[PDB]
Amino acid sequence: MRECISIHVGQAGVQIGNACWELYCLEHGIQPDGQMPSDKTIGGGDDSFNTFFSETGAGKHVPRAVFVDLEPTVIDEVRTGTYRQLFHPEQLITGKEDAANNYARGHYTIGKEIIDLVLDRIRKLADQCTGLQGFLVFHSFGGGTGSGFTSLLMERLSVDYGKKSKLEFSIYPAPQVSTAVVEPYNSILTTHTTLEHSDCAFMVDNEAIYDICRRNLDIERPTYTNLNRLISQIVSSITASLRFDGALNVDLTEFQTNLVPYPRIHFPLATYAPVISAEKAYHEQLSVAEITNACFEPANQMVKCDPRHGKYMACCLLYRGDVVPKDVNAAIATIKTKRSIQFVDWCPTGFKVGINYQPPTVVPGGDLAKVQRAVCMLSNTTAIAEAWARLDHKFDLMYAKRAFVHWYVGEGMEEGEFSEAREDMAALEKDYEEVGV
Amino acid sequence: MYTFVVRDENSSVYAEVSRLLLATGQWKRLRKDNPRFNLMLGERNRLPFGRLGHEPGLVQLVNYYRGADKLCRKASLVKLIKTSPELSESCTWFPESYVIYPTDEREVFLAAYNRRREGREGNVWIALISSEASELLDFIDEQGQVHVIQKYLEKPLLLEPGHRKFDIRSWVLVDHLYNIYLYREGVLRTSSEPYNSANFQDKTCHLTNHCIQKNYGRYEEGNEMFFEEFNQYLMDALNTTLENSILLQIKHIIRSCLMCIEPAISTKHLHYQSFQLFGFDFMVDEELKVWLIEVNGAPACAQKLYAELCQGIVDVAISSVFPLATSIFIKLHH
Amino acid sequence: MREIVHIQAGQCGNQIGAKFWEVISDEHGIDPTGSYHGDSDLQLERINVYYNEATGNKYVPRAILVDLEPGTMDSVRSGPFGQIFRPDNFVFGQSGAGNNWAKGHYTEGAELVDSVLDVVRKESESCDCLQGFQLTHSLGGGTGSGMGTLLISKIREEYPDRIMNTFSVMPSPKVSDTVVEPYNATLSVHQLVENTDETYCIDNEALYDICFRTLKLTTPTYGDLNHLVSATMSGVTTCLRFPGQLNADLRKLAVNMVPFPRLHFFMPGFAPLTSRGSQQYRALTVPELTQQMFDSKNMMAACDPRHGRYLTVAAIFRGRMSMKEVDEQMLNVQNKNSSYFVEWIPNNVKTAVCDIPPRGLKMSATFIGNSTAIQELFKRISEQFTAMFRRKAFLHWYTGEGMDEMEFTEAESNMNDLVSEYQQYQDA
Amino acid sequence: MEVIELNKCTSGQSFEVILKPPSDPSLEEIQKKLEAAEERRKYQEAELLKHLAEKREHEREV
Ligand SMILES: Nc1nc2c(ncn2[C@@H]2O[C@H](COP(=O)(O)OP(=O)(O)OP(=O)(O)O)[C@@H](O)[C@H]2O)c(=O)[nH]1
Ligand SMILES: Nc1ncnc2c1ncn2[C@@H]1O[C@H](COP(=O)(O)OP(=O)(O)CP(=O)(O)O)[C@@H](O)[C@H]1O
Ligand SMILES: Nc1nc2c(ncn2[C@@H]2O[C@H](COP(=O)(O)OP(=O)(O)O)[C@@H](O)[C@H]2O)c(=O)[nH]1
Ligand SMILES: COc1ccc(CCc2cc(OC)c(OC)c(OC)c2)cc1O
Ligand SMILES: [Ca+2]
Ligand SMILES: [Mg+2]
Ligand SMILES: [Mg+2]
Repeated sequence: MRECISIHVGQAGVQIGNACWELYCLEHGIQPDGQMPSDKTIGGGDDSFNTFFSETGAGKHVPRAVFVDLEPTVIDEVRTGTYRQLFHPEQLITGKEDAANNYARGHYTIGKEIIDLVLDRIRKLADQCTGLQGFLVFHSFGGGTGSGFTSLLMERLSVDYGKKSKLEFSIYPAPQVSTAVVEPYNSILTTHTTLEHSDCAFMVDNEAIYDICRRNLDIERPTYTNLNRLISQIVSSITASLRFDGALNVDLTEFQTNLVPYPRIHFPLATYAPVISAEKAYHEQLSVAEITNACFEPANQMVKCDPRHGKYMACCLLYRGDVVPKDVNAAIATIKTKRSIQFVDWCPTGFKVGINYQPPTVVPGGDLAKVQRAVCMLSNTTAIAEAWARLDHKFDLMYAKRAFVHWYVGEGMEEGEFSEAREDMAALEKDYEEVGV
Repeated sequence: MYTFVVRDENSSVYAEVSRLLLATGQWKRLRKDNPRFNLMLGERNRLPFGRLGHEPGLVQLVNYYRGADKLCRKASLVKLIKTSPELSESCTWFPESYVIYPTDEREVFLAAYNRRREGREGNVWIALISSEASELLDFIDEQGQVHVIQKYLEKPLLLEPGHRKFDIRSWVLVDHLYNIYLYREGVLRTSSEPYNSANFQDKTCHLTNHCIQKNYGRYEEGNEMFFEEFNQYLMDALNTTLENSILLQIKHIIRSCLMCIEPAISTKHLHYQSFQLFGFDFMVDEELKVWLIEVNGAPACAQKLYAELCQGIVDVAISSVFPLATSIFIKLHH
Repeated sequence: MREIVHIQAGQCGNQIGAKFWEVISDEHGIDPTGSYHGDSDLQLERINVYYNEATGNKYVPRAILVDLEPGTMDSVRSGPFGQIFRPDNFVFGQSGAGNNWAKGHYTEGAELVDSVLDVVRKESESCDCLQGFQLTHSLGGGTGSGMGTLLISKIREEYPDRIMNTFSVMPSPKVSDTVVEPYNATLSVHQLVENTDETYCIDNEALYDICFRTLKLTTPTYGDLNHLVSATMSGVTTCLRFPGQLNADLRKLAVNMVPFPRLHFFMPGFAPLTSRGSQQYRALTVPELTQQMFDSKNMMAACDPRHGRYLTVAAIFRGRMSMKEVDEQMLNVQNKNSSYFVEWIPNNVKTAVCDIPPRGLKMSATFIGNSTAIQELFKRISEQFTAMFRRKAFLHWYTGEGMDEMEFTEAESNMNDLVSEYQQYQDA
Repeated sequence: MEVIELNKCTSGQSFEVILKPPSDPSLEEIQKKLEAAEERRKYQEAELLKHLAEKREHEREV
């Protein structure tokens, strides 16, 4: 067994972390106080769930997580919330004044003052690990902490843990639930600085999740709580292979092997189905064929784009619930003849499939209905580059007038970093264009 | 109001379309780079499809289908017909074609060119026109542009008086629902000099474009014969109608082509919607068989029909999504 | 960043400042003695931003009251909520500035500024994390204008990494104390352009026209004008004072509102516009709020928004209403008038909703616009300034206090520059 | 068409289906960039305090 440490940075990462660890506790039968009656080996073990939980002599199962925010408002709600007993006080790290939506302020001004404290608290969990394999980092692209501090942390982890895999869960900025007009700036800057330091990154466009909540959950104006519970389902699907018995995606290195053949193109598209409202009084359960086919409708993707106009480099199907291989292959054969699924010539046309028999768990009183079977598809398609184009155009529009650039220079950043980061994004878009057309 | 942008200035079709929209009093034009639009009349090439459908509070429509180029490029149109089971190789309405690159299907093309020589039958091809293969291969590598080698229709239908050749142009509007609307008015783009069975360099009687001609204008105004006259000629000359002898095949070809690509380009469940106007170019041999020559993704209309067609585009494609306050189209059902 | 230090200087500053503390104290449920007799905990969640907590469950405004003339300050202590202020925070001189900017900035005010800075330092030391300062003041007199900018320069010296926000009342011949007001305003604007991060331009020309043209007040008083100011001031601080999704602070506002450091002069707006006493019975609908707040008739700066372009906009809706309908109504306005918003700043209109409505209204909306049409205000001041300065009229009042004509020419040119900088982005 | 490497267990099973075959900076460099930015901040704030110093001189002169 090899442990994984989760790092949650800024508001978006912290609040998504709460939703994920809440979901993990329900999934593994861990109570809010940390007790796990089904664990018969008290105070230790090397089970699959020990990848995410360490154990105390008193039987407490404690997340291998560190929460970091440059301001204390959000993490304080963890410190006082329903799951306060779960974490150890040293894993919740707060400053007093945040990054003010400024990448440079999070990276240079305030980050430099707190980076060493965080790395020491991270080192505290790593010393508790017999086989630490790497980290899962949750953050927003848009926030000053989510963008600026994360990139600083990511560069350091490469120095202190050069041998460990680093996975990202990244919240892509959307105007519908956005926080700042400068979010395109922070996105390009953080992507450029983090790119060499991430092995695999799952982007979640707040636009996609917002519309899924409106369209399928029947929620007029989704809250962060609505969005986060849905995101946590997708994260739990993606991480289930690390926490449960199984043959597919059992270590972080396997995410790179299975999903990322090129290092820079390491942003797999996630598609999840079915999303069903709890309020819906009558529901017809969807079959393996229906939910698998749903994996190729853009309206179900974490990022809105058109895979039909790109090429695939890898594709994993992660089912949970009542699914057998026979039904999966029958669905795949049907879908293959009817949809536009082009792989690149130097990769095989094939799906890696994993099935967990336990159906997805839903938070009591949440908005997601219990379903008999669900699937999360992770495909590495060039079509996700559409999100880079969308983001880079907004960056170009403001930067042509140097709008807001003074707020970054004022924090010690040179204007040249804007164009370096943008040129890297220009290179990234060109990389996707080669592989894709 | 509704809003729209104009990003293709050289488009005569949508220059009229935008003009008509303004005249309603319910459509406001914006600048190229203003993103808060309801409708985009986008650029012919590198149109930014990845930026559409991400404006909250805006239903966005564009006048092009992403992926439609695979039907509107000669090299890709051949590839699509050979490789799509829905079309087959035994496709009976497309001339034998082979992709040839300037440096691929050159060994495949010459092996069938021997069957045309060992059988000693008609062996003329088009790329310019020649009866010997290696004559224009010297001209294909001469340009450094991927060319298509196509068997030329040696026995075309010829109109009298004149013993002339022609090509039929059909305008097809596909809306956001992927309904296929054939404009009821077509155009014959006629040759004015008589067709010579052995004057391949004489391009005026072999290539029937409106530019090459402009005896130009002798038999009909602008080398354009519309369906009223051509139908009458077929009645008098051949004892048949335009519908029976030609138009059934044309609607079959249009339906077949657009059904083949529908799964690849349909915007049924997309975050943005598409429509597009197509121009299909057809040939008619002497036994009244219709052949598909090319599909135009950015077609220009005929001068007499601009007003009616452009009003139809606004009718069925644009107002169908953005309402306000007989049909000229034949719905090709499926 | 949680604590804000409030400073009100001179007559105008102290009167609108006192009215502000009356209004938000009522909203947070604090009585004149300093005791909380409210009912919702939302009133207390961010009460620390403006109030220090005192012995015996008493909340004390973090406010410093400054005047060179003892008069208005006595009016405050005897005013309705005057008891709540910390007595040591009253810092007053004896002679007054006489509507002379030079006396406030260079001679009379310089003598008192240090005593104000000591009170500022004492309030800052009690701060867990001071986020910045807000000043209320007029630009047409001498104390709030001349001494007010002197304090701002001094505070930036001692707190260079803190945000400076001002509520600056603009002089108007329609409400005019003296002929030298364009001189005082032009000298103050020169300071505000360099030493504040956010300035709300409260124009007495607009406050009068609203009272006369819209509210049907034939001869409006300062009391009628300040009713509009306190409602706007309550609105623009809603997000600082209440628990929200945003969790807003002065720095995030400056970052997102100000694309270029000098262009930080905001045009505020309010809807619905109401006169004192006369109550409202018909609540506005979300479409009505949106249309009114963007209407020039509701702008607190006498500028036509259709003569410029919005660089950024911040709008705060208060009351129980459909947040979906607000989103559809804001999207409606930007989409039907996209020509008046710059296309090179994506998503430049931000909207927040607060459950708690202000007193007397069930639905209300406050508008903060960074528009290039604000140059109309500066051009108005510049024309009045030049009309006198070309004849060096009334200048002896200032050369007698040590000022040189050169200092007037420089202030003139900087405000003209600010004017031309706004025009640069209006056409871009 | 071809199903391979099928593994089973009590929790579930995994496999692979093939439809067609195919055809870092150091610690020193980080600490130097973080402190080059701080120097740029010190210089900008020193320039501010120098400008504010000139203003105080002018206030004395008037
Ligand atoms: N899905 C989701 N997105 C969030 C959530 N909270 C914030 N965001 C997104 O994060 C972006 C802003 O970054 P934040 O994480 O809020 O800011 P930060 O990381 O705390 O850094 P600071 O600016 O210093 O506060 C916005 O685009 C939001 O859409 C959340 O709870 N769920
Ligand atoms: N295989 C073939 N047999 C007979 N005639 C042919 C032919 N291929 C092309 N032609 C003739 O050549 C002319 C031009 O062919 P083509 O359609 O490729 O040119 P083009 O694409 O410039 C016309 P458009 O203006 O619609 O784009 C047609 O009018 C047609 O009559
Ligand atoms: N809106 C408003 N404006 C005021 C008020 N008092 C003064 N003013 C304006 O401020 C200018 C006079 O400045 P004043 O505050 O009296 O000078 P100070 O006391 O030395 O700061 C004039 O242009 C007035 O129009 C007030 O109570 N409300
Ligand atoms: C496009 O412009 C933006 C502007 C402001 C913000 C955030 C800060 C912020 C918003 C407020 O909402 C109106 C507000 O209320 C007045 C506030 O006050 C402190 C602060 C984001 C933006 O993207
Ligand atoms: Ca155990
Ligand atoms: Mg934050
Ligand atoms: Mg006065």
